[PDB]
Amino acid sequence: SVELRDATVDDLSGIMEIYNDAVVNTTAIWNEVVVDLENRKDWFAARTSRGFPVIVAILDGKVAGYASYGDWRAFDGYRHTREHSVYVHKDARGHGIGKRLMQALIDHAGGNDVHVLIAAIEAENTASIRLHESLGFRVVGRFSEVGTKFGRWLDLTCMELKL
Amino acid sequence: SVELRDATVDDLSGIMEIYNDAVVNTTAIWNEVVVDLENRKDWFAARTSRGFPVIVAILDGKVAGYASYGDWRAFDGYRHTREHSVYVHKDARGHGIGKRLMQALIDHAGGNDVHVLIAAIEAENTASIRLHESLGFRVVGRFSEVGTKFGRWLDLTCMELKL
Repeated sequence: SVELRDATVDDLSGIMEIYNDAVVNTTAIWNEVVVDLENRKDWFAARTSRGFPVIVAILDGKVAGYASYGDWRAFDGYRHTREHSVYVHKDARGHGIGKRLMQALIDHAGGNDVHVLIAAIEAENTASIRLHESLGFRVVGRFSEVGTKFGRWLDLTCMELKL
Repeated sequence: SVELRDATVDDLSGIMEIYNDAVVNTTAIWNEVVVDLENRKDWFAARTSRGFPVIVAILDGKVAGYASYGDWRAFDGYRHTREHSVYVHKDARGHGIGKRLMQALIDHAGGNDVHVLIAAIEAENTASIRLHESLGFRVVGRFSEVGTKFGRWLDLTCMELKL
């Protein structure tokens, strides 16, 4: 049984764990520096201030996933465009948590004057691309070797969903 | 004749004028925020610190255009990817200033450990698209209605140049 709800500062340690795991063992985050609670508290506050959602998926009283969206491009002209992110705990995959989280964001976006959702996915992450496509996202394009991690060049596949 | 060189604080008011003009009558900048001298000063100080170039084209003793690049995506993993912008003064068009400014940016980037240059062009700006193509940029994709200005939705065509 999984329940999604708005996150609170109390959920930050569980969100941090998921975040730091992606930083170390995935290409979902293009950064190699783990953050501390204070860093996630600032991140959480920044989202709250802008009215951006932060949703957690609760499994066994623990945070098994989280999702949020925010600026895609920092310009007033993009007011109606937001870039979303969805993360599922390494030990909670295969339960459909990912799709429920993304759907939760789509629903919030649609009611938050959001016209377009943008996804920045590591090009080789087939699971993520298929998840987005299953939700109506369309492939915009693939940027070649724009990122680097694990000592290798990474491509960025962007997708869009008009609301 | 036109000549290109590094911008100094003394070129900031001229740069400001070109920037503000773009904000007022074009889709080159997605917002309606007119900037003052202090803004350009901070902007100029931040780029100088990051080692990002600020090149101006001088014609008839005045700034006939300027160019620069900075972060594309504010993340450590994108350290070798930069987004550039080139602006030609409205009264100095048709002098090949645009191409020369972009070439200068490409040259600087090639010696600044930049692997990819990214162009974010308003979709209908065919002239800009062609200018980038003449310099080797290739289309990645086009985002639909991700921006708004002048009361209408704008599309964003992104292009890339691998160095």
